[PDB]
Amino acid sequence: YRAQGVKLHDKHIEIVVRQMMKYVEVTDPGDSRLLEGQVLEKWDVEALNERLIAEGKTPVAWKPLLMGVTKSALSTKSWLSAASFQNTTHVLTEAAIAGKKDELIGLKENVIL
Amino acid sequence: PEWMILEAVPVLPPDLRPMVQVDGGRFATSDLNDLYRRLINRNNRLKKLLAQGAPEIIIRNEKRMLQEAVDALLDNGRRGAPVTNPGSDRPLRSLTDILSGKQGRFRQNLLGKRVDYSGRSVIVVGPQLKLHQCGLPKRMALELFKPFLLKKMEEKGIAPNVKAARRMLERQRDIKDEVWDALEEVIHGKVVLLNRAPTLHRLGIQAFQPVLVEGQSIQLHPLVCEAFNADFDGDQMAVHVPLSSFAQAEARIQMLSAHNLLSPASGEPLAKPSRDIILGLYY
Amino acid sequence: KKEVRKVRIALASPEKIRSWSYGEVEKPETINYRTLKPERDGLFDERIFGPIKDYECACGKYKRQRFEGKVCERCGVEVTKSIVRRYRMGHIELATPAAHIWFVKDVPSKIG
Amino acid sequence: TSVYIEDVLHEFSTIPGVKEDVVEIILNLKELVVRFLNPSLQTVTLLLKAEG
Amino acid sequence: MEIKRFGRIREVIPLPPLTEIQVESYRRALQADVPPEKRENVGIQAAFRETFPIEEEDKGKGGLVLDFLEYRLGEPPFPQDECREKDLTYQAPLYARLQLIHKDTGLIKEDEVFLGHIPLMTEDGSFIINGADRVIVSQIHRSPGVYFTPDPARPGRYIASIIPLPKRGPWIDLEVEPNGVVSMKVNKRKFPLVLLLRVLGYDQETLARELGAYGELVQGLMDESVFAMRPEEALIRLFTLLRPGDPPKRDKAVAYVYGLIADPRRYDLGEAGRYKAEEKLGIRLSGRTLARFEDGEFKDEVFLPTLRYLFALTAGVPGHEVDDIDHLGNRRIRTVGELMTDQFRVGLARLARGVRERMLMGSEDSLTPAKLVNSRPLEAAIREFFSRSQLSQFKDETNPLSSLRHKRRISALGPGGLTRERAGFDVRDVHRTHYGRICPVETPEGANIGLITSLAAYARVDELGFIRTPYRRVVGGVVTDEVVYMTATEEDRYTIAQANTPLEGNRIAAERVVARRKGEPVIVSPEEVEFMDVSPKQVFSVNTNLIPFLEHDDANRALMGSNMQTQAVPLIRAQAPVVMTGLEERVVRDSLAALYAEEDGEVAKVDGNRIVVRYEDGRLVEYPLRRFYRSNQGTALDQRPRVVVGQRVRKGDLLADGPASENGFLALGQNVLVAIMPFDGYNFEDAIVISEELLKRDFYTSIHIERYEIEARDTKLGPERITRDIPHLSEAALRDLDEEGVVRIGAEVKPGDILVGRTSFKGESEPTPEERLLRSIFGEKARDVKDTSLRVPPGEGGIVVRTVRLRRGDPGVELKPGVREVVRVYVAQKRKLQVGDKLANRHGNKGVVAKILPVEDMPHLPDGTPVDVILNPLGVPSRMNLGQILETHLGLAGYFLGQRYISPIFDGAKEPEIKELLAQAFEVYFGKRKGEGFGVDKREVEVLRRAEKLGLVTPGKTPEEQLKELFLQGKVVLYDGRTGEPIEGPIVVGQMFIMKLYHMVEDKMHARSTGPYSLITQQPLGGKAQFGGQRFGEMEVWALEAYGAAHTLQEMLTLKSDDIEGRNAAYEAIIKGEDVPEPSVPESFRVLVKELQALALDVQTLDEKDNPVDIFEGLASKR
Amino acid sequence: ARTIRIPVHMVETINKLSRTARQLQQELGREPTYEEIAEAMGPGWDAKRVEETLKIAQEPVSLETPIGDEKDSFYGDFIPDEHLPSPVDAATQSLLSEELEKALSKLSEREAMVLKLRKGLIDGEEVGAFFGVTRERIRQIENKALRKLKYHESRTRKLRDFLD
Amino acid sequence: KISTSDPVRQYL
Ligand SMILES: CO[C@H]1/C=C/O[C@@]2(C)Oc3c(C)c(O)c4c(O)c(c(/C=N/N5CCN(C6CCCC6)CC5)c(O)c4c3C2=O)NC(=O)/C(C)=C\C=C\[C@H](C)[C@H](O)[C@@H](C)[C@@H](O)[C@@H](C)[C@H](OC(C)=O)[C@@H]1C
Ligand SMILES: [Mg+2]
Ligand SMILES: [Mg+2]
Ligand SMILES: [Mg+2]
Ligand SMILES: [Mg+2]
Ligand SMILES: [Mg+2]
Ligand SMILES: [Mg+2]
Ligand SMILES: [Mg+2]
Ligand SMILES: [Mg+2]
Ligand SMILES: [Mg+2]
Ligand SMILES: [Mg+2]
Ligand SMILES: [Mg+2]
Ligand SMILES: [Mg+2]
Ligand SMILES: [Mg+2]
Ligand SMILES: [Mg+2]
Ligand SMILES: [Mg+2]
Ligand SMILES: [Mg+2]
Ligand SMILES: [Mg+2]
Ligand SMILES: [Mg+2]
Ligand SMILES: [Mg+2]
Ligand SMILES: [Mg+2]
Ligand SMILES: [Mg+2]
Ligand SMILES: [Mg+2]
Ligand SMILES: [Mg+2]
Ligand SMILES: [Mg+2]
Ligand SMILES: [Mg+2]
Ligand SMILES: [Mg+2]
Ligand SMILES: [Mg+2]
Ligand SMILES: [Mg+2]
Ligand SMILES: [Mg+2]
Ligand SMILES: [Mg+2]
Ligand SMILES: [Mg+2]
Ligand SMILES: [Mg+2]
Ligand SMILES: [Mg+2]
Ligand SMILES: [Mg+2]
Ligand SMILES: [Mg+2]
Ligand SMILES: [Mg+2]
Ligand SMILES: [Mg+2]
Ligand SMILES: [Mg+2]
Ligand SMILES: [Mg+2]
Ligand SMILES: [Mg+2]
Ligand SMILES: [Mg+2]
Ligand SMILES: [Mg+2]
Ligand SMILES: [Mg+2]
Ligand SMILES: [Mg+2]
Ligand SMILES: [Mg+2]
Ligand SMILES: [Mg+2]
Ligand SMILES: [Mg+2]
Ligand SMILES: [Mg+2]
Ligand SMILES: [Mg+2]
Ligand SMILES: [Mg+2]
Ligand SMILES: [Mg+2]
Ligand SMILES: [Mg+2]
Ligand SMILES: [Mg+2]
Ligand SMILES: [Mg+2]
Ligand SMILES: [Mg+2]
Ligand SMILES: [Mg+2]
Ligand SMILES: [Mg+2]
Ligand SMILES: [Mg+2]
Ligand SMILES: [Mg+2]
Ligand SMILES: [Mg+2]
Ligand SMILES: [Mg+2]
Ligand SMILES: [Mg+2]
Ligand SMILES: [Mg+2]
Ligand SMILES: [Mg+2]
Ligand SMILES: [Mg+2]
Ligand SMILES: [Mg+2]
Ligand SMILES: [Mg+2]
Ligand SMILES: [Mg+2]
Ligand SMILES: [Mg+2]
Ligand SMILES: [Mg+2]
Ligand SMILES: [Mg+2]
Ligand SMILES: [Mg+2]
Ligand SMILES: [Mg+2]
Ligand SMILES: [Mg+2]
Ligand SMILES: [Mg+2]
Ligand SMILES: [Mg+2]
Ligand SMILES: [Mg+2]
Ligand SMILES: [Mg+2]
Ligand SMILES: [Mg+2]
Ligand SMILES: [Mg+2]
Ligand SMILES: [Mg+2]
Ligand SMILES: [Mg+2]
Ligand SMILES: [Mg+2]
Ligand SMILES: [Mg+2]
Ligand SMILES: [Mg+2]
Ligand SMILES: [Mg+2]
Ligand SMILES: [Mg+2]
Ligand SMILES: [Mg+2]
Ligand SMILES: [Mg+2]
Ligand SMILES: [Mg+2]
Ligand SMILES: [Mg+2]
Ligand SMILES: [Mg+2]
Ligand SMILES: [Mg+2]
Ligand SMILES: [Mg+2]
Ligand SMILES: [Mg+2]
Ligand SMILES: [Mg+2]
Ligand SMILES: [Mg+2]
Ligand SMILES: [Mg+2]
Ligand SMILES: [Mg+2]
Ligand SMILES: [Mg+2]
Ligand SMILES: [Mg+2]
Ligand SMILES: [Mg+2]
Ligand SMILES: [Mg+2]
Ligand SMILES: [Mg+2]
Ligand SMILES: [Mg+2]
Ligand SMILES: [Mg+2]
Ligand SMILES: [Mg+2]
Ligand SMILES: [Zn+2]
Repeated sequence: YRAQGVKLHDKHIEIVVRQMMKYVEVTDPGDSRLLEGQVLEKWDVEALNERLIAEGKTPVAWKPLLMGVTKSALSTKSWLSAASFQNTTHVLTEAAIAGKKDELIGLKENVIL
Repeated sequence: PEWMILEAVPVLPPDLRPMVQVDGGRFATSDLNDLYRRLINRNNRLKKLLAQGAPEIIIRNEKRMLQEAVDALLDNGRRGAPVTNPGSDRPLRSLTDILSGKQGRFRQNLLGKRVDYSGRSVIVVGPQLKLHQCGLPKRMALELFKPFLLKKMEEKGIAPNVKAARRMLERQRDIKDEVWDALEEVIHGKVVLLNRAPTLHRLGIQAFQPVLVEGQSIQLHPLVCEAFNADFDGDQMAVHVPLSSFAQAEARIQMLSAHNLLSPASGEPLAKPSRDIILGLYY
Repeated sequence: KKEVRKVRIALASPEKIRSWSYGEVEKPETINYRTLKPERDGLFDERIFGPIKDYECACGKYKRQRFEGKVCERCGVEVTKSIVRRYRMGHIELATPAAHIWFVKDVPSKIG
Repeated sequence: TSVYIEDVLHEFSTIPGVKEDVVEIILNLKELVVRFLNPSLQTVTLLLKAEG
Repeated sequence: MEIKRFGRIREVIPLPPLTEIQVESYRRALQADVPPEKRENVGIQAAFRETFPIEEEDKGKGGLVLDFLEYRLGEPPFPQDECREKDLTYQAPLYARLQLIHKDTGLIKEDEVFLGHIPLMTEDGSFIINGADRVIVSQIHRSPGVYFTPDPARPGRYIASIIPLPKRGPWIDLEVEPNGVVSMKVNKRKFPLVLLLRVLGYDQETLARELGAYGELVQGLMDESVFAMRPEEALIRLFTLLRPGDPPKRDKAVAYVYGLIADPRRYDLGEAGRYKAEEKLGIRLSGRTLARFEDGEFKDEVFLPTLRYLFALTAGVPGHEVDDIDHLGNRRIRTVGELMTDQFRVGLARLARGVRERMLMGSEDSLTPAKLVNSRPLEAAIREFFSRSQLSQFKDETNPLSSLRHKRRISALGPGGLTRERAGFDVRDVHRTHYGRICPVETPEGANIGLITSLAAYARVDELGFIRTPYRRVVGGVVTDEVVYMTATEEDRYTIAQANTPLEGNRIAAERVVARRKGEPVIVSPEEVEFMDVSPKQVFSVNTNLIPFLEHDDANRALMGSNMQTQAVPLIRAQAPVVMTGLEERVVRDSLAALYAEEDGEVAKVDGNRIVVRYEDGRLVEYPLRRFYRSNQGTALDQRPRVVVGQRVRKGDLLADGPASENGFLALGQNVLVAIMPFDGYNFEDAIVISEELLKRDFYTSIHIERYEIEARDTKLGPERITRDIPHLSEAALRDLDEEGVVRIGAEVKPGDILVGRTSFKGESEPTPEERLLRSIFGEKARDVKDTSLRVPPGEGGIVVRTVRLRRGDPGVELKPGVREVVRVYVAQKRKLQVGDKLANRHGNKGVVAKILPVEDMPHLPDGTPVDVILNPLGVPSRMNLGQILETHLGLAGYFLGQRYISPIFDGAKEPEIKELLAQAFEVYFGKRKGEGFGVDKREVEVLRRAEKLGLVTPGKTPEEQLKELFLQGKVVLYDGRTGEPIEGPIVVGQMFIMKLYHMVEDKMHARSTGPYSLITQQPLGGKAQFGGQRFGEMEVWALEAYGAAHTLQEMLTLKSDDIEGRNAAYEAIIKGEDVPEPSVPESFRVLVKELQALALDVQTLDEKDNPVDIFEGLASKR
Repeated sequence: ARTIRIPVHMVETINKLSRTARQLQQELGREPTYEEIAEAMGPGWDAKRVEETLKIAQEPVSLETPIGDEKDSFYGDFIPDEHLPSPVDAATQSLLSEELEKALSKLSEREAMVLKLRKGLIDGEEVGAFFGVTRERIRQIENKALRKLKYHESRTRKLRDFLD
Repeated sequence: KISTSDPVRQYL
């Protein structure tokens, strides 16, 4: 952009990029088996209460993962959001089998409603 | 997991799979219905085939068709594609095709819907107009704020009641110049939104106070011609109306033009003396 | 009355297939021309999916709002306009089951 | 301010034997400059009929 | 007025008959004007011969021989105008002579069978399919031949391609992948490029040595010797290679197919294919395509040359064998004739298909007429092409020019088989060869760009669709007046130069003078200049050629100017530019605007409806004049007589002017004096300020006509009567409803007045219980009918000028089923200029009127004459069309000098010549000023002061002298008008031509409060009278999302469009001055949940604590 | 075979109709006006009959069909809706019911409710309309209350502007 | 795979 005249504050790109890293990988399990890619803060949730409130330090060892903005969204918490762009068909199938409770946060999912 | 197997097929509502009268007497029905019949007939013929007596080959043969059918309504094309008889080799829209589709449900659920209190006309520069307001064709305002006007007609002598106030305006030649005075009064402090062709950023929609004006064109302020990428060679802008006292509150508080002067991209102003102003101020 | 705070997709129990349903569509009878009315029990029947007129009933024993929540003695029609006719669900009872292609042919066969 | 051709009903008509069209003529009339001498004459109707 | 034209490049040849493409194509297409004796046998006659000899021999009994004699079509069912008054498709009747043979003694000849009513062409070049005049647009694609293109992913070597169109008909490719395989593919799978040569008779030894001695690749050819040692057996072996599990024995059957008849095209034996051959590769042809069936032993003079050139292309320079696809000598243009002839033969096949079945059905010999022919196919086929072909379009008559161009457009998209939607950028770019063959400015500024474009000035489709362009010959340093229409390909073999080259006649004048070999700019010597450009005009299209100083205008905006003309609306007052290019005359003439005199004579009568002229030959003919006709796009087309009574006419002189002609010259918009400065904000980005004065004179005014229509339908509830009876409320509205039912001609109709009345029945099947009581209370006996009456749709109407009613006993008209009767209402309206309108010069400056100023205070010149329009300067630097600023300067001269000029494309006027006329104008301007009695103002001097401090005038000279300088610069002093003070600094002004653009239906500013709703989707929908809601797209959603506009978005998703129960309570609330309610659930949501439910899934909304909640208010619980 | 059921007779009927149209296409060169078809068919065949039969013969259309430039046009968005009270109507029913309800009260709850309930509550019987009191008192109060009601409503013009 | 052939084969 700079090279093209546009002057946009870094902030914005940051917000985006961050979301390309909302997920990581697993190598030392506790609740769900190792090879799984899940939301970074959602693990900071597990590790936090698993070492602080409930004892037995079962360290949840992860590995920072980088995935493309397309994929970052392609797979997320809310299936509602996922039903939209990826495979309306798969997105649901899985969300169903698992009995997914879409907590509405985020504007795309809560708009459909 | 014992539910993935199907033995009870939910059927979609009826008015959602219409049967309608057209022209001459043509009819029109949701493709879903030809698929339902498929299943029903097969399911029935199955029953009667079991009851009549049952030669294995034929029972399976049917069971097979049956299966295929159960696919059809759910999702067509995953395994072969069902067709209405010779006329259109077209995949009868499967329920699936409804949800996803080239232009399906969640999909068009986000492409758009049509607002009830909307309008659109050609735009034209409004040099005297202040950022605050915008020129809106009274003729347009009328349809737009129709109900708001109706009642206001009743609060004044112009009409006895709504239905009256309605017929009073159903024809153009019947409007007393008192009605304009009513509308101009209804619009006192209300404001509307204006949109531009590609809505690219939040300023792609801005709120202003309407100042009713003659004719067809919509008077837009020059300073905001930069937020919306609008030039005057036929660019047309839509216009919407904030109905709730809340929608209006936000609309004029945090969505009106003269309040969002600096861009979200850069702390640089977007309300800058564009072309003609500089040229003047510079010389 | 309470704000909708969470949506959830879950699998359909056959008993729930029937819980949502009304009647069983048992015949391929759309609508018969002479009277553009629903043919027999078929896809459009009024018992299965609902009445096709405002506050009024099919035959007309009860016709206004005073008794808005009751059903007709000789024929079944509880009312508020035909929207009920577009929201209601009917079901077909399959002879020998079959399975959802949505679960059998997704790349990972959820049943395989 | 106004014109009445006897057989013509709308402005977009054409009169036989008349090269010009109603609209061209009503146009030519706008070109016409008259002068009355006193207030008593607010609206004067001028008449003309010619044949062949 | 006088005319002065500046540039001198001797225009050696007149421009060709602009519609020759459309006229001649349909001429050769259908050679019907001439006996079957005449030789041109392409098209119809060709397509006929192509499928006529139907040989049906054995499966039971056969020996069928149906043979074609002569094709004859002659007496039109009805005539042109009748075809437009009545819904009719002007088509000529055709029945050719046919005679079926027999294996038993007897040949029955059933002379005629009229199958297929084929449309005819108007003398202008347009058609008349159904009510509206239509046009067949030409197309482009890979001309059927054979080329060699670089291989896909492997950088290595390139592969061969044999292109045979029709679709059915193989598509070959030759590729060598040396580890052990060669690949030749027809439908898909591969095999060795030799088993075939063996079949034909080429043996390993003779082949390898003569063809590839110079080509070591010969080794891959003699490789699998085991099979190469058995000839005719190779024929069966390849049969075997194909795959079904077929009988080894089939003597010479499949070999035939890739042999003589079908699959390889049955085009012309000598050019439609053999051209692409002898020049590109190989030499001869022994029958159209690789063909023979005489001895069972086939001959292939094509199969070996293709490989011959592959071994050649791969090994050096026999020549440089690389084919640039986009070369026009590769890309062919389909003239109308071909487009119709193809659909005509497709039908012939459909016909011939059904007839074969009837060679078996008819009992004995009397089977000639009905037993073999059924007109159902040909009709449907051809008919489908003129009415549903994505090619045959509505005529573009917003004014003659617009239509004419729409008759000479070349499009990409179409048949679906040729270039479709996918591919683009390589095609879309202006290819090198596009010179004189396609404009580089003409294509549509929009998504579909570069794929649709009209040809150039002297561009002509020769024998087969190859736009040739005229280039004159120059032998040595000598230039000729002789011209060669050269194919795209041949153009590259020569060194060609531009017309701008100083010429003394036949003598080139400068040593180092420009030329361009092959798409490359090259400074060549007078001794190398083989050929020269024919004209500057031939480089572009007609539409473009109309621009004054194209030379000084950015090609980008020049496009705008060219498409703007296409949107020119006919004003009751036409005007030719003060400065013209030179083709205005030829445009009106070649288009069919004005009516010209056939031969010399005198004029008899000059009606307003007819000019009966008397030729000196002793004859006189009456020439009707389309008084006021309805153009497809609603622009007036009237022919206004310009000749007085008893006048000796020269052959080919304008008797009457076309819709938009002043004096036999193209005229649109109207030259208006214009100042070019900024005003308040009235002209800010692209806004235009206009002087009220322009409306005082009926200057920008134009007549429109919308043809409202209503039908009396037959409902099972009772016929919809059309009667003056309008059931519920007033006679006031019935006035203009003079005739019982219809509206009276000449009546001023405003929006909401009844155009026509009609009465249908109230309910679907049953009456109304509640409406039963009301009627009874004030008047039980109440006409139980419904007002369904054609009304004036919001927007506008004028005065009714014509009406048409077709009742029960139809004359010769086509009334659709259910359709009891129809009622047309032609309305006309004067469209005087107003603020909403958009006007734009030929250069591209486009823009809208933002304010109409009182002559009182707009910019006025020293002598009291004021400016009509004030254009903003700013719109000129960014965009790059100085040509407009050049026009305004010549214009100023033409104003005072009272004269119009003609500035050719690039040869036209020059900066010094204009300064010269400006000099002459200063004397008319200021000379009279000297004599009339006065000198210079305080103001005039003041602005001079600020002007010398600027640098526009030589300090020290006298004001009189200074003003001349300043005037020669094109600008003069102007006073405000509002203040009377001057506008510090000279400002230019002058006669700029400006047109007014047609107002589309969208223009009719929509605005909808409440209205209909789709049946399945519950979102707002319009149509006839309710405007239909605007779309709230995602991009717009986000816009609000960004803002804290929560409710405002909710509303947009609920109350405004889908909340069924929402919108209703919404209105009512508003009505009762109630602060609108809080949204119920959207039907989009519910529609979803159930759609979702329709599939196994269960979607249940939940509570605070995971518990139910209810969206479907009370309708889902059971019973 | 069809969505809209058609008994065996109509079927053969349609085959006969078709077959006949075939023999008629044989020579005219004119797709038979429904005159020929009647004739050629037999005993009681007329134009109304044939236009009717071929109208039933047309199978339906896909309510969802690719329309115009089939890019993404599904036929069913263009059909309006009839039972649904477009805003205009909901407003109607409000004032109408509120004012009709105001008049119904200030009146004798006798012959007004009789005709109000007989006409606006069940089905459309002067005699069978009133309880015990015969016809004379029905017409008596019906026409005297109905007119006092209309003529005072003429004064305070509320109803005049025909809600319909 | 494709349904006709299989049954044809099936009873044939
Ligand atoms: C064969 O009939 C149809 C086939 C469709 O199928 C499909 C898939 O195949 C197509 C072709 C094979 C084409 O060759 C084609 C065009 O050549 C074309 C446009 C479209 N041009 N529009 C685009 C919108 N703008 C507008 C300006 C303000 C913004 C919006 C105006 C120009 C277009 O989409 C085309 C198209 C298709 O879509 N046009 C131009 O070249 C042009 C730049 C200007 C011409 C304007 C005339 C006014 C116009 O000709 C008019 C007389 C009608 O003829 C048409 C509308 C016609 O409709 C009927 C009915 O007859 C269709 C072409
Ligand atoms: Mg720069
Ligand atoms: Mg992170
Ligand atoms: Mg712990
Ligand atoms: Mg532990
Ligand atoms: Mg994401
Ligand atoms: Mg995913
Ligand atoms: Mg999937
Ligand atoms: Mg319809
Ligand atoms: Mg079927
Ligand atoms: Mg049994
Ligand atoms: Mg079908
Ligand atoms: Mg699909
Ligand atoms: Mg002010
Ligand atoms: Mg203003
Ligand atoms: Mg007005
Ligand atoms: Mg209105
Ligand atoms: Mg009135
Ligand atoms: Mg007044
Ligand atoms: Mg504009
Ligand atoms: Mg335009
Ligand atoms: Mg727009
Ligand atoms: Mg910022
Ligand atoms: Mg709730
Ligand atoms: Mg169960
Ligand atoms: Mg059911
Ligand atoms: Mg009972
Ligand atoms: Mg009961
Ligand atoms: Mg009973
Ligand atoms: Mg996969
Ligand atoms: Mg008279
Ligand atoms: Mg006097
Ligand atoms: Mg006097
Ligand atoms: Mg006096
Ligand atoms: Mg006075
Ligand atoms: Mg007097
Ligand atoms: Mg007088
Ligand atoms: Mg007289
Ligand atoms: Mg010439
Ligand atoms: Mg010449
Ligand atoms: Mg003859
Ligand atoms: Mg003979
Ligand atoms: Mg002619
Ligand atoms: Mg017509
Ligand atoms: Mg590849
Ligand atoms: Mg092929
Ligand atoms: Mg040799
Ligand atoms: Mg090899
Ligand atoms: Mg040669
Ligand atoms: Mg050959
Ligand atoms: Mg040979
Ligand atoms: Mg065939
Ligand atoms: Mg015979
Ligand atoms: Mg692709
Ligand atoms: Mg270009
Ligand atoms: Mg585009
Ligand atoms: Mg695109
Ligand atoms: Mg040709
Ligand atoms: Mg050249
Ligand atoms: Mg040389
Ligand atoms: Mg021009
Ligand atoms: Mg000349
Ligand atoms: Mg004569
Ligand atoms: Mg003659
Ligand atoms: Mg005439
Ligand atoms: Mg004479
Ligand atoms: Mg003369
Ligand atoms: Mg005048
Ligand atoms: Mg004029
Ligand atoms: Mg009367
Ligand atoms: Mg009604
Ligand atoms: Mg009825
Ligand atoms: Mg009905
Ligand atoms: Mg009567
Ligand atoms: Mg009415
Ligand atoms: Mg309209
Ligand atoms: Mg009018
Ligand atoms: Mg008759
Ligand atoms: Mg007819
Ligand atoms: Mg008729
Ligand atoms: Mg007409
Ligand atoms: Mg207007
Ligand atoms: Mg003058
Ligand atoms: Mg002069
Ligand atoms: Mg001079
Ligand atoms: Mg001098
Ligand atoms: Mg348009
Ligand atoms: Mg409405
Ligand atoms: Mg509307
Ligand atoms: Mg909600
Ligand atoms: Mg659930
Ligand atoms: Mg019978
Ligand atoms: Mg039959
Ligand atoms: Mg007859
Ligand atoms: Mg049938
Ligand atoms: Mg689609
Ligand atoms: Mg009372
Ligand atoms: Mg009382
Ligand atoms: Mg009482
Ligand atoms: Mg009382
Ligand atoms: Mg009662
Ligand atoms: Mg009632
Ligand atoms: Mg009763
Ligand atoms: Mg009774
Ligand atoms: Mg009784
Ligand atoms: Mg009595
Ligand atoms: Mg009152
Ligand atoms: Mg398989
Ligand atoms: Zn009932």
